[PDB]
Amino acid sequence: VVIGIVNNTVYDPLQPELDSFKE
Amino acid sequence: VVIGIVNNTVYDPLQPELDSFKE
Amino acid sequence: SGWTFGAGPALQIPFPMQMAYRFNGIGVTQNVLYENQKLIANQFNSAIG
Ligand SMILES: *[C@@H]1O[C@H](CO)[C@@H](O[C@@H]2O[C@H](CO)[C@@H](O)[C@H](O)[C@H]2NC(C)=O)[C@H](O)[C@H]1NC(C)=O
Ligand SMILES: *[C@@H]1O[C@H](CO)[C@@H](O[C@@H]2O[C@H](CO)[C@@H](O)[C@H](O)[C@H]2NC(C)=O)[C@H](O)[C@H]1NC(C)=O
Repeated sequence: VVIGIVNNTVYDPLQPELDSFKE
Repeated sequence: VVIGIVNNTVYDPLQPELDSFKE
Repeated sequence: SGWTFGAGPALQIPFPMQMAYRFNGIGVTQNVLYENQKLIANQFNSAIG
């Protein structure tokens, strides 16, 4: 819906921290 | 770089919660 | 004391800490001042001269 929105990715600061300890 | 900074520790509210369930 | 002595009892406060919360009042985070405290003081000392 937003006019002018562009494509990118946001670095979630939890999943790499949450998965590194368990895996 | 900061003038006047002191030494302390910050309590992360995630790691004790993240580790207690798995361990 | 900053702006506090115009609203009640004067409260002591470091000047570099007062300026950090005056930068916070215009739209720049407090980390700007401390990372450039020496440069800003030189700017202020030179400007007032
Ligand atoms: C931004 O990215 C999305 C997703 O990568 C793009 O949506 C795709 O559009 C193509 C062509 O319309 C479809 O074939 C894909 O199936 C779509 N992907 C998804 C996940 O829906 C979108 O086109 C991109 N926009 C811009 C401006 O780059
Ligand atoms: C604040 O803590 C840091 C780290 O605990 C101190 O840095 C240490 O300084 C000594 C002496 O210069 C070194 O031998 C250590 O190797 C340093 N530790 C690290 C992790 O780099 C720092 O000196 C402390 N500052 C104050 C004012 O207490």
